[PDB]
Amino acid sequence: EGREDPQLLVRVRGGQLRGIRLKAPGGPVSAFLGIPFAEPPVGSRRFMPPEPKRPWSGVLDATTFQNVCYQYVDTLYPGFEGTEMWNPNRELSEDCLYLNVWTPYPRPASPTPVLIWIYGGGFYSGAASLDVYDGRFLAQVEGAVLVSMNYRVGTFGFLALPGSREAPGNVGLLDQRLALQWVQENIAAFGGDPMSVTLFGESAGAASVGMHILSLPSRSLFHRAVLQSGTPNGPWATVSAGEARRRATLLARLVGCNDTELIACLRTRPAQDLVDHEWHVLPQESIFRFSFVPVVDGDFLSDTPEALINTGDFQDLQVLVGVVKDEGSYFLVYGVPGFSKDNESLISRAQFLAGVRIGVPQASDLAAEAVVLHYTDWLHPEDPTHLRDAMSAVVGDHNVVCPVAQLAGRLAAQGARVYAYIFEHRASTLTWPLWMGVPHGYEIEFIFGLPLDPSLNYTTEERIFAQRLMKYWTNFARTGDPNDPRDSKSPQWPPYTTAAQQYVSLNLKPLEVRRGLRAQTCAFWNRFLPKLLSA
Repeated sequence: EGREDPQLLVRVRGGQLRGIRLKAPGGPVSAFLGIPFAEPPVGSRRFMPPEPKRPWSGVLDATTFQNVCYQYVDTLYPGFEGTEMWNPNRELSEDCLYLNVWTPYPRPASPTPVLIWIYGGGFYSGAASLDVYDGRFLAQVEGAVLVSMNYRVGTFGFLALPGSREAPGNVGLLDQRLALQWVQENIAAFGGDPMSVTLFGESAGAASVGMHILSLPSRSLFHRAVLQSGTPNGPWATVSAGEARRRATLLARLVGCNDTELIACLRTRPAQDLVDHEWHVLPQESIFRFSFVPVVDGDFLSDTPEALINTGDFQDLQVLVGVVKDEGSYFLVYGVPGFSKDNESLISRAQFLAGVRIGVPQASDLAAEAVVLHYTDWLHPEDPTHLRDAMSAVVGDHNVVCPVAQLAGRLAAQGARVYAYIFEHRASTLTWPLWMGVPHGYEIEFIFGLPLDPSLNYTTEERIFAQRLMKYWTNFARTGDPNDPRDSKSPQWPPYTTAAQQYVSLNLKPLEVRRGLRAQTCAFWNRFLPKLLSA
């Protein structure tokens, strides 16, 4: 050193780091990219829990993003930003357990509240290095310390032979946990306040956050949580041990493979063989289902999330939860016949029935009939436009909106302070068709404040809008309350409650309060469908 920027040199438990000065719109920020937090989970380590990173010597360079965890890459719409922005932007590798830190520049003098981002991607994809997760805006504008980690996805992160020692399951959640511990031990070196840590994630990220809420050893590692468009409860976020055992042994067969022998065989397989086959192990033709997800092991998760939220004590928990306007549309074009991004996707009644079997793969015939009867517009039963929109609402309601409504409810009834939103603004820059509305994932760029970057062609109102969202999020992280304690000229955001069920709309207009998160329809999914299914 001596010739370097003295504000970029930091020591953590594993050694010395050199960060980087980044340009944000309103000034510079500090970035420490690709910090290892675990021993590479490679070779004999594959499928195993993460082991803490052993200290290194010299100054570890932390100026660039590290490898993305080995994963399936979606190639439905090539060169189409719509799906590309989610694709891995660094080299695929099993050596991928690294994390990233953004702080103000120079680093804060007093302890600053920390936000930890946990990306989604169906538990089979995702990376912390994507542009939409860029932490420079929250750090520069709100003065936040923002942390994000890679965790193992797909088989590498979630293949389980429940009970075995070599593939216990949930190791991707354990990766996340190890990084939360790393933050607890090391974040103060950056001016971060270990005693004010807020988790936030979207979709499988949000489900992940929920697992941590529900898993005791994770609870000491954070104080508040934001779940965007995902919950630990619901149809997709977990599988039973039996079902996970099934998929794991099926996949083993598909690649040419006593638990020990089976796992050892799997470990000799190229990463790409596992990826090439992971999608072939699902029990039905479906959308919004994923082969390798968290398992109810009776360890990380001692019971089903459903049980744990019904009987949990959430006294000291502040939670912010929400959905986008059109949770269902995005998935339709991938797996349901008749739907496309390239046309208006007007479907027939026949395709609607077929779509319901795919979107509710676990449904008996009677259950699927109830879904169809509930969602049919009996004044216009054959109308292509309603049917298309109904299909979207079926998928979005079953998978996100109702699980979220259930989660908000159970948590509130049991001590948690809960805030709920519905995000309703469609980005002016959006490359999907109008009929898809505001799809899954497209609020993220606003919360991270990308519209503050002038080169991105957002509208001025979209700039002002992103700034509000950043304040809601950072206020909530600071205090457990989205509301600005001073500015009372702005409408207030009420806690969500079982009694009143209030949540706010997030769009270009000032906050507006509403009551009931699809209450009537969610009574169907949350209270009735279970009973009808088991009978």
